[PDB]
Amino acid sequence: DRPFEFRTSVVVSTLLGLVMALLIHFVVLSSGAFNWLRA
Amino acid sequence: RPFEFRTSVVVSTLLGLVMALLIHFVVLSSGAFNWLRA
Amino acid sequence: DRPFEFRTSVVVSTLLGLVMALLIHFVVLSSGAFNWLRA
Amino acid sequence: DRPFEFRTSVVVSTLLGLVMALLIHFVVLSSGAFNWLRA
Amino acid sequence: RPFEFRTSVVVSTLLGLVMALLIHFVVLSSGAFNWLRA
Amino acid sequence: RPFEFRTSVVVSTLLGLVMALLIHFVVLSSGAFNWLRA
Amino acid sequence: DRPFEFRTSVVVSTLLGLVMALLIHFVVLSSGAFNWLRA
Amino acid sequence: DRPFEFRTSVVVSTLLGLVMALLIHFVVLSSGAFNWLRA
Amino acid sequence: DRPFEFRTSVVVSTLLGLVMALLIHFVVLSSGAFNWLRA
Amino acid sequence: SPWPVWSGYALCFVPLAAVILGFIIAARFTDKQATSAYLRLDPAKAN
Amino acid sequence: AAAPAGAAAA
Amino acid sequence: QNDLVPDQWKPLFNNAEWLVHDIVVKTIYGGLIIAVIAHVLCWAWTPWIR
Amino acid sequence: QNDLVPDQWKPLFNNAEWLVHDIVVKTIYGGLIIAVIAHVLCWAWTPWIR
Amino acid sequence: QNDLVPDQWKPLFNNAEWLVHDIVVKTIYGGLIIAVIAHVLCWAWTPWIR
Amino acid sequence: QNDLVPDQWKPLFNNAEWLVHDIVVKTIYGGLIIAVIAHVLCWAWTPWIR
Amino acid sequence: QNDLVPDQWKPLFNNAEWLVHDIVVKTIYGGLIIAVIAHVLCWAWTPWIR
Amino acid sequence: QNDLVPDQWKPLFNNAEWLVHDIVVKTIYGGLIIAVIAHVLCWAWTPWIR
Amino acid sequence: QNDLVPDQWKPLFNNAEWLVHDIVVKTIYGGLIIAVIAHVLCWAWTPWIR
Amino acid sequence: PIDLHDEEYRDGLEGTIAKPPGHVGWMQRLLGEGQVGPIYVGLWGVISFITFFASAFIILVDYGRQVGWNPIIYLREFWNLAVYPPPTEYGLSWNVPWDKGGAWLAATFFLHISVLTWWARLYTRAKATGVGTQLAWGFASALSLYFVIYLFHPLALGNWSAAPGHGFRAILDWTNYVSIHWGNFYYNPFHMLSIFFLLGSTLLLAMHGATIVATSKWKSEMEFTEMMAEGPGTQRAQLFWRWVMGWNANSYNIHIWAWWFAAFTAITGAIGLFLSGTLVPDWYAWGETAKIVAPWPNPDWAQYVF
Amino acid sequence: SAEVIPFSIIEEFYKRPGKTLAARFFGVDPFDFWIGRFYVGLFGAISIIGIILGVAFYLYEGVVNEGTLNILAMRIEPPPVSQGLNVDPAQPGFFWFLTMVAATIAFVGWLLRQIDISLKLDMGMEVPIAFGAVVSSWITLQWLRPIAMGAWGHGFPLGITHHLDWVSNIGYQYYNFFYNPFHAIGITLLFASTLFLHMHGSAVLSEAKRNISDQNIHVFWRNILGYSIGEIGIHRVAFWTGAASVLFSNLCIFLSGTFVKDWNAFWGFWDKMPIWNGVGQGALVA
Amino acid sequence: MNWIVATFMLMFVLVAFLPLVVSLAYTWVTNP
Ligand code: BCL
Ligand code: BCL
Ligand code: BCL
Ligand code: BCL
Ligand code: BCL
Ligand code: BCL
Ligand code: BCL
Ligand code: BCL
Ligand SMILES: CCCCCCCCO[C@@H]1[C@@H](O)[C@H](O)[C@@H](CO)O[C@H]1O
Ligand SMILES: CCCCCCCCO[C@@H]1[C@@H](O)[C@H](O)[C@@H](CO)O[C@H]1O
Ligand SMILES: CCCCCCCCO[C@@H]1[C@@H](O)[C@H](O)[C@@H](CO)O[C@H]1O
Ligand SMILES: [Mn+2]
Repeated sequence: DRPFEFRTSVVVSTLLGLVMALLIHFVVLSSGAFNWLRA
Repeated sequence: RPFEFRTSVVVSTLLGLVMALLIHFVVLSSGAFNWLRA
Repeated sequence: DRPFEFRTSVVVSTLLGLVMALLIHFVVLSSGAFNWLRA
Repeated sequence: DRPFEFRTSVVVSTLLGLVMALLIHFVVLSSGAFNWLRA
Repeated sequence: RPFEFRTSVVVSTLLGLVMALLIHFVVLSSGAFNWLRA
Repeated sequence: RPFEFRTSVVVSTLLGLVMALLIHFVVLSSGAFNWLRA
Repeated sequence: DRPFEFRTSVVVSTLLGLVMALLIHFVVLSSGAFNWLRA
Repeated sequence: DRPFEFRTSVVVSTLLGLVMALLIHFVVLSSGAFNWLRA
Repeated sequence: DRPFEFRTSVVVSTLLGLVMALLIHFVVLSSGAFNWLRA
Repeated sequence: SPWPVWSGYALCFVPLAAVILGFIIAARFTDKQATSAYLRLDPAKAN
Repeated sequence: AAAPAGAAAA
Repeated sequence: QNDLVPDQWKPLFNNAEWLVHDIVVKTIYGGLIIAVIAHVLCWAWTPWIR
Repeated sequence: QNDLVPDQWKPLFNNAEWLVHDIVVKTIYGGLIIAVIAHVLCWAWTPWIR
Repeated sequence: QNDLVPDQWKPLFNNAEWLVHDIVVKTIYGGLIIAVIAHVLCWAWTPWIR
Repeated sequence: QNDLVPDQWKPLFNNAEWLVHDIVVKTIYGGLIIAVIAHVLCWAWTPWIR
Repeated sequence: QNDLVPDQWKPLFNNAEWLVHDIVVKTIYGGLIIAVIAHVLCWAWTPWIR
Repeated sequence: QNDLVPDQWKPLFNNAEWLVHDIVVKTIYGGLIIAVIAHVLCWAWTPWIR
Repeated sequence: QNDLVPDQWKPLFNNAEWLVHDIVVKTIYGGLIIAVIAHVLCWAWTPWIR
Repeated sequence: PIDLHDEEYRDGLEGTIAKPPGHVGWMQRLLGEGQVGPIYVGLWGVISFITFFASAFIILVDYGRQVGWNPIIYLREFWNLAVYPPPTEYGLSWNVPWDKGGAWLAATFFLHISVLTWWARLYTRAKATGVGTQLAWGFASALSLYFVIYLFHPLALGNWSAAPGHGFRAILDWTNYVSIHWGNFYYNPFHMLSIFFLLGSTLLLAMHGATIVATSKWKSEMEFTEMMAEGPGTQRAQLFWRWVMGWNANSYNIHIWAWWFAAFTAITGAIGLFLSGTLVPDWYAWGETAKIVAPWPNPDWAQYVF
Repeated sequence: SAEVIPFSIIEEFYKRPGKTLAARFFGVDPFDFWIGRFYVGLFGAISIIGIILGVAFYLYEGVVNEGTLNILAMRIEPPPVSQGLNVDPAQPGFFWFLTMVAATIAFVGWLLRQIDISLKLDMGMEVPIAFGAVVSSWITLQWLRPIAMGAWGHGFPLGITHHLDWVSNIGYQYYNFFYNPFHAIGITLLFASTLFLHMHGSAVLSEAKRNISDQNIHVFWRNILGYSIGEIGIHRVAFWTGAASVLFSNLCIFLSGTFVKDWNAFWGFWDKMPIWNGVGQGALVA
Repeated sequence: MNWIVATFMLMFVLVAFLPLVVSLAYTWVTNP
């Protein structure tokens, strides 16, 4: 009956958040604007 | 259960996300703004 | 009833933690920032 | 009834421990830090 | 029974044979020992 | 009866034959013994 | 009923003997250690 | 009732004649023996 | 009950003869041994 | 000579003719078998 | 008697 | 169940779908406002038409 | 079933789903606070807009 | 069945699930403490932010 | 069945599973002791952090 | 059936199987003798162990 | 069926499994003795740690 | 069909299985001696350890 | 006299494992069946398993030796590692070093044994139930090309390096190299026949699947009971293809078409590959003498240059 | 229940007038009749016009304009790429264009005709979908890719042996084509399709004229692989795999002249990821 | 390269995938 199950929304939001966190971390690391793990 | 509303909202969300990612990468790789520079 | 099962959440958390630990260890080893395992 | 079966936990723990032992032994062997099996 | 003795025996025998073969191959390929040299 | 004798016989015979063939191949490739040389 | 079958053992023995004969002939004759069919 | 139908004969004859006419026209035009369609 | 049918024999003989005749004619034509259809 | 070599006939044109003729014959026999009279459910009752 | 597979069963 | 949903769109929406649709439109309006503010700030930083 | 769920959200959330939703929203609030602090500290370290 | 589970979480957890959850919680707390100590020691060794 | 199991862990173990569990924990304790000794010996041989 | 088979081997063999077994063992013995002769002849030709 | 098995291990073994288990443990002990001897000989030949 | 098997191995062997087992143990004992002789001869030929 | 329950729920070497069976839900929804297991293990299924894993063990240990026993480089370089046959300086000789061709020889021998015993397993399990032995001969037609690729073509050419390496990228490399060596493979006529039969097989598979799914309201996919008396779905499929093409087939001989179209592919491929090096060393030159190559005197090469 | 029917009753029962697309748009189908065994309609006349014109244009371009009676030595070629997307009756490639256009009409007409027949027998739309996959293959090769590239000279020549020279030259211009991921997916799906076809044919033939039940084949397929798929799922998998094989190959050839120029360089990123770059020494770097 | 025509052609190539996806979704929905 419901348009959306709560389980699907939770799963999709968690997966999207994890993927976005990884993508932003890799883009910022590759840019070279910050020192981070040099040497 | 009708399939129109859920399909419409899913395709709208996917379009919005893809468009935002594409525009952000296009602006980043152009160098017009300072943003993330060495 | 219950949207999620406890077993599924436990399995997902364990797998995610293991993968994350391996990934971070590999990145740090390949970066060359720390002495660690050197000839 | 029961969330986890004991047999599956035993099997998973055994396989994971074996895999980690092999991985760490090969990493340390190929790193070249320790003398071990040389020439 | 939750545990079958036959399965444990078979798994142990296979795992021991595989490990012995692997160790022999690594040790011979190492070149540390004077074993089967032309 | 948990253990069958026929399974033991078949598995042990096959493993012995496989190991004999593998050792013969390895020793022939090594070149340490004269054997089938020129 | 019978734990062991004679027909199966006969078939297996014949196949094994044929395979071994072919393999040994090929291995021995391609080594170049014997003077067989030389122009 | 009868081994052959009149309609099938008419159809086959018409198809064959049309195909043959087109093919002969193309071949005779390609041969170059006649001053038929030249700039 | 007859082992073979006469129709099968006739069809096989006719097909085999036709294929053989065409092959021999075209093999002899391109050999250059006989004058035949020589420009 | 404007003619192909003998292996041109043996390897190219004979297999081509054989494929075309075999397809025609197999199709003819398939259609002859499929459009004959045998056990079927009655279309009037079954529908 | 006549059947789809070409077999004529009784 | 067709309650609190106007009769015009009853052959399309339930009440749960009505609530989800309301949430969606509110989210859209908030996002539009924030996007307008972001574009104004970026223009004040560096204009892209000259 | 629909006991702890408020009357407005009865057609959407079950009894267990309400508790799960509460946990999720509290987690999101905590994550937002931590993200704000992290962004402020990173701007103090090295500004990314010049 | 649901005897030792507190009445707040009864629609979600069972007795066996409650026990396994307690084990998991304690393991996570111990791991967090050890990870904090490891990070402090690694920074004292060589800082990764300069 | 659930006779040798203590009252706390009745909803999770049998007698057979309890015996196998005891064997597993003894093995893990012995392995941990051996591993600690091995790590100390390898550090005394050549330290791996410099 | 089970008439010419010795009493020791009744639960394994039959009449036809016993006859085929005798044929097989005689063939194996003949082949082994021929193989020994062939190996001696080949060694006389060219020794393969040097 | 469980007469030879000691009272402690009745819920896990039969007579047949008990006999097979005894065979296995004796084989493992013999193999361990041989392995210790082989390692001592190999170290006397060439040590693998330098 | 258990009259040739010793009373200790009744829960594991049959008459036919006992006969085949006797064949197998004799074959293994025969093969071991030949293997030992072959290894001694090959060492006398060219040792593989230096 | 076949007891299917006994054939599926027996113990011993001549018996099944993976009992009690399992159930996958998404396979039940998408495919219509969800039960997994039990699976028969016998004598011919234990000889295939052990020999396959012997060959796989040899290949993977040699991969590790090439990488240097480094797991990270092993993961990085996994899809472009390979075990190659001995080079051309050796002939068909087995006196080759282990890292220059011995491992390939051992692993290939074990793979040969495994595929043969798998054929035997298919044959014997077909006879154990009440069905015919048609999958076994289809596998034999498939194995003809396999044995030409790995055994017979190197034998007739005189070297083991004419055979593929064992790797993910090495099979594509073998395809490229073998086409380049012997002229151009596009002008191989049995290559043309093989492509004819492969594309026809894909055409026919798509057609049959679509037409059976389309008429499934009347249970046309129960092809066992349709071969005894045809109902409305089969009649509709017949009328569809008669009104489209002008001729149709049965619920029986369509699967005959399927079997033979799939079988001819491997046989024509085996013949073409075997002829490729031994009788015709150059396929473009042969096609030029056979009048099947177009002249092309003034190409427009601006298409092919950046 | 079942008796002997002579197949004339079968065909006469199922013939009805007017349930096609043209009957739903215009209210009547102008060509709603049968010729022989074939059903003619709208899209059956259009298709036949396209077929006849395409054959005639192909043969005129081959026999005339090239002067060859050898059918395997013809090069029915598009205009040069210097002409752009322009059509000119006074230039060499013109007839190629005509042929191409005619074929498109024929192919598209065929597709629509199938839909009509599917509507006459109250069936699903699976055959039009499976055929539209390969019609889209033709459209991608001959329409979309040349328009994106910018010239009609990027389409394939239509000779029997010469359209393979185009395949060879295009494949070696974007070397290595085996390294194209969509190409690999397409080849995998082709091989799987042929394997599935052989398996289904063998399975149905092995149980045909026998006094057994319908459960023997399930026991057989479960003793060998551990899983039996069913009767609706074998045919569904056939349909889906056959369509996907060419659907994935459309991308491989479209992305060659556009967005990519070299499939060996495409993989240059793989060894540069932070997880494993900078871990080996010697020829084991990168 | 125009890059605007190429994107529309790419969208057509992608929309060629739609009927098979609808077939899979129909099969999933109609078989609960
Ligand atoms: C150098 C070459 C010459 C030339 C030399 C010739 C010669 C020589 C001949 C023609 C003939 C023809 N030429 Mg001219 N022709 C030239 C150039 C042209 C050009 C042009 C634009 O350049 C055109 C349009 C034509 C047109 C024609 C046709 C009117 C005619 C072919 C009849 C036909 O198709 O039979 C096929 C028609 C059918 C309907 C097929 C059926 C025929 C079969 C064989 C018999 C079955 C009949 C059937 C059962 C009857 C049932 C009734 C039907 C259903 C109606 N020619 C040039 C100038 N041409 C032929 C002719 O005069 O025929 C009367 C002929 O012999
Ligand atoms: C110090 C040098 C590196 C660094 C190298 C690493 C490495 C290497 C690791 C981390 C890990 C972590 N780092 Mg760090 N990290 C760095 C800088 C950062 C920065 C930053 C802003 O700079 C942040 C936010 C973090 C954040 C983090 C966390 C995400 C994480 C530790 C918490 C955790 O989840 O594990 C805590 C663990 C638990 C809560 C679960 C408990 C696990 C238990 C202990 C089981 C262990 C298995 C055991 C060995 C088996 C024996 C069992 C017996 C046989 C019975 N790191 C710098 C750049 N970081 C770890 C990680 O990702 O783990 C997931 C990790 O491995
Ligand atoms: C300033 C430099 C660039 C530029 C850079 C960008 C960048 C970068 C972006 C845009 C985006 C937009 N730009 Mg702009 N843009 C420029 C010039 C223009 C011009 C013009 C004529 O000059 C026009 C008409 C536009 C128009 C647009 C719109 C298409 C769009 C804003 C609508 C929107 O996103 O709200 C619609 C509202 C919603 C879709 C609601 C959804 C948002 C909610 C709030 C969710 C947010 C996700 C959030 C992070 C998740 C957190 C979850 C919690 C942790 C739980 N731009 C200049 C040239 N533009 C954005 C876009 O494409 O987004 C789709 C975008 O990312
Ligand atoms: C993974 C390997 C084995 C296993 C290995 C062990 C070992 C070893 C032990 C147990 C113990 C137990 N196991 Mg067990 N156990 C397994 C799987 C299970 C499963 C299951 C569902 O599969 C269940 C229900 C159990 C149940 C149990 C309980 C009967 C028993 C007590 C738990 C407890 O009170 O600790 C709850 C308390 C915690 C979880 C805290 C400990 C975690 C710490 C914090 C992690 C880091 C440790 C490090 C030294 C730091 C400590 C100090 C910190 C800084 C605070 N085990 C698997 C098969 N199990 C314990 C016992 O008493 O044996 C009878 C025990 O020592
Ligand atoms: C490959 C393993 C073999 C096996 C090989 C052996 C061997 C060898 C022995 C047994 C023994 C036993 N086996 Mg057993 N056994 C197997 C599988 C089983 C299974 C099963 C469910 O599969 C069961 C129920 C059993 C049951 C048993 C018990 C009847 C018996 C007592 C165990 C024990 O001492 O508990 C308590 C558990 C321990 C005390 C383990 C502690 C040992 C140490 C700590 C392990 C770590 C080693 C570490 C590196 C060095 C330690 C030094 C430290 C400083 C302490 N075995 C498999 C097939 N088994 C023992 C016996 O006496 O048989 C009559 C015995 O010696
Ligand atoms: C001498 C040169 C080579 C050598 C070349 C060969 C070749 C070549 C062969 C052997 C074979 C054998 N060699 Mg040698 N062998 C060498 C060195 C050795 C050494 C060593 C330590 O040096 C050992 C232990 C062996 C041992 C062996 C045995 C494994 C085997 C003995 C045959 C047998 O079992 O007959 C058992 C009895 C039979 C097989 C009965 C046969 C039944 C009939 C006769 C089949 C024949 C077909 C028929 C006549 C065809 C006619 C058709 C008509 C219709 C009738 N060889 C040297 C290096 N060796 C053979 C083998 O592997 O066969 C299994 C084999 O072909
Ligand atoms: C393996 C190939 C053939 C086969 C070939 C032979 C041959 C040849 C013979 C038999 C013989 C027998 N076979 Mg048979 N047999 C086969 C299949 C079967 C099957 C079955 C159901 O599969 C069964 C039940 C049998 C049963 C039998 C018995 C009737 C009989 C065993 C006598 C005995 O007590 O041996 C127990 C004794 C031993 C096992 C001796 C051990 C051999 C030695 C010690 C090991 C090898 C070393 C080498 C030969 C040199 C020894 C020197 C050492 C340094 C000491 N065979 C297969 C198909 N079989 C024998 C017979 O009929 O003679 C009267 C016999 O000669
Ligand atoms: C540059 C590349 C060359 C080219 C070089 C070659 C070469 C070289 C060959 C082909 C061959 C073929 N080519 Mg080509 N080919 C070219 C371009 C094409 C084009 C195209 C559109 O351009 C197409 C459609 C094809 C198509 C084909 C196939 C028709 C044919 C092989 C099909 C086959 O049966 O494989 C199926 C494979 C098998 C049946 C054997 C392997 C599998 C067997 C059954 C054993 C597997 C069991 C396994 C070990 C078990 C382990 C699995 C476990 C489950 C884990 N080629 C161009 C010209 N091509 C082959 C051929 O047949 O030549 C005539 C061949 O040798
Ligand atoms: C679909 C491709 C494989 C992924 C499998 C796991 C995805 C979720 O799979 C679920 C199944 O777990 C559930 O049983 C059925 C309905 O019975 O619905 C599916 O969506
Ligand atoms: C080809 C892959 C086969 C194995 C798929 C592994 C994930 C299957 O996951 C299924 C779920 O989809 C299903 O809902 C439940 C309940 O029956 O059972 C699981 O095994
Ligand atoms: C039984 C299977 C066929 C056996 C055929 C053996 C072919 C042997 O062919 C070998 C070559 O492979 C070898 O390189 C040279 C060495 O000079 O000598 C030849 O006789
Ligand atoms: Mn079918």
